[PDB]
Parts: sequence; structure tokens; C-alpha cells
Amino acid sequence: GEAPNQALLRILKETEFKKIKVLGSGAFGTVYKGLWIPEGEKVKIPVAIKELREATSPKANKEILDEAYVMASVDNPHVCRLLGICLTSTVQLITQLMPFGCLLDYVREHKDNIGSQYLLNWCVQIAKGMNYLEDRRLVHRDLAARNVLVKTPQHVKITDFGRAKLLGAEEKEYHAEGGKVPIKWMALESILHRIYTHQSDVWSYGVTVWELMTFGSKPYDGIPASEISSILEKGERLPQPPICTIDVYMIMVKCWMIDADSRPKFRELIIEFSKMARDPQRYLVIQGDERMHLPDEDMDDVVDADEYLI
Amino acid sequence: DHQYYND
Repeated sequence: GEAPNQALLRILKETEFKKIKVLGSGAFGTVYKGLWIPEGEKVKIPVAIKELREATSPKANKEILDEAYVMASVDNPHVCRLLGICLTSTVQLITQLMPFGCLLDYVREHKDNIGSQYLLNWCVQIAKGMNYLEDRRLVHRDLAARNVLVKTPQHVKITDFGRAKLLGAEEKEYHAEGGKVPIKWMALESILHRIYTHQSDVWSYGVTVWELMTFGSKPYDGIPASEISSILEKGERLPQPPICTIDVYMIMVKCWMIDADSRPKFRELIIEFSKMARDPQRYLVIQGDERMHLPDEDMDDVVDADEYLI
Repeated sequence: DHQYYND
């Protein structure tokens, strides 16, 4: 019962964007901060440009293109869109520049100046992003603070669609094949049976919120991933973070229930966190909260990709 | 220090 996917995949010429600086590098390739300048449009768009190494396997290219396929098909304010791809000797993926980086890194770097209003807003925005993916019948399969990016301190987006799977309109579970997997973010059913669902994404949401609430701590730190599934069967979960009222923590705990259907729906998580976003000091207890404030390069013609629509 | 493990 699926509608046709009429998303446009935009093919970019290399002459249309200029790389400025190197954000990061890898065997896979190097990511560049740059500007995209669409031909004859008098606009400059801050972008991140992923250029793969020429030493790339056809298995590797195949995987990245499926990621682009997913990224091109999504249109939501809390999900990263693929602007386009460039088919050069080495393939280049173009996405919206997220200047403040990884949300995991941001909370670690700024743990001193982050108040309860920001934390709850982020939980709301991530829930919306996931709720949207759920609407598109998508299962992310890798939700975690490392895969949320910061456009600005006030705006965050879900990213890393490498493990994402579309669900047949009929089907409710995706059954995986063996791979390297983010054990400590995974629903039990995923770990035991390689079963994934929107509810298994809810589990990971739960862990992702805990990362934020503990300003970037490592879940189940010092305990081997090989022992995680038994601990979960024993009924142990991550501990209540110091700043958390029982209200918030109760919500995380619900995400980690063994019966996936007993976990909350993303639309419910939206509701409950935004209720708390209204009176943040009531729900997160942070020292000197009411005092904290959170916020490089021809910027005349510069436009954010969020305002560049086609 | 690896998030992803085989299994």
C-alpha cells in the first residue's frame, strides 16, 4: 500500500561548489566545509561536502548511495536533507553544514553552560524527527547522540542513515543480517534476534536522552558489550541521571521495557517532553540554571539550506 | 572504545 517516492535527487557539478576547510578525514574520505553556489542564482549555501577516496570499493559506493537515497527522500525540519551528489571520479555527497557539530560533542564541550530549556527542547526535536521517520515508515536503526547534529544550539537534526531500513507497508519488523552494531543503544529484541522496529528506535531514543541528561556519559561504561544482553534480561537498566526528576527518568525507563508495544510512541514522547519544556526547572535540576546562555568566515548572499527550496 | 561490535 505504498505511494511512489517522487523525491528529486539533485546532481551537482563540481564547478558549483567551493571547499573551504577540512572538518574531518578518513580512510573512507575527507569531509569539507564549503559553499554551494547554484548556477546563476546569486546564492551561497553553507554545506558539508563528503568526497570519498578514489580507493573505494564498489561495495562501498553501493552502501553510500543507499544512504543518499534515504537522505534524499526525507523532508523534515529535524532530519538532515541531502542537498545533492556530485558524480566525480570520486563521489561527493552534499549536505547542509551543521556548524556546531555532533550533539554528543557539544554537550561534552559545553556541559557547564547548558540549561534545562535546551535539553528538553532537544528531546522534543529529536522525538519529532523520529516521529516523522516513523510516518515515512523508516527505521533508523542507529539513533544515538553521536548521530544528532547541531545547526544551532537551539536547533538539532537526526543524521547517519547508513543503517536505515524502509518497512514494507504490510511489514512491522525488519530482520537483520549479521553486522557490527551499536550494542549499547539497542533494544533487547534487536540484540537477541536482529529484529528492528519503530519501538526499537524508541529504546535508542531512551539511551540518547540519557546521554544528554548525563552531559555525554558513556552508557554502561566499563562493562563489556558482550554482557549487555544478560544484564538487560536480569532487568537492569541505565541509572537515573543526577539532574533528572523522576518524571523525566520514568520516561526513559518506559523506553527500555522488554515488551516493545509497552514502550511509548514518538508522538507521545513529543507531547510529554513539550509539556516539560514549558516549565523546565520543574523537571531538570541543574545548578545555576537560570543564569546560563548559549549562542568563522562574504556573507551577503549566504542562505541556509532550510530557506533554499526548489 | 568502539560503539559498534560484531554479534
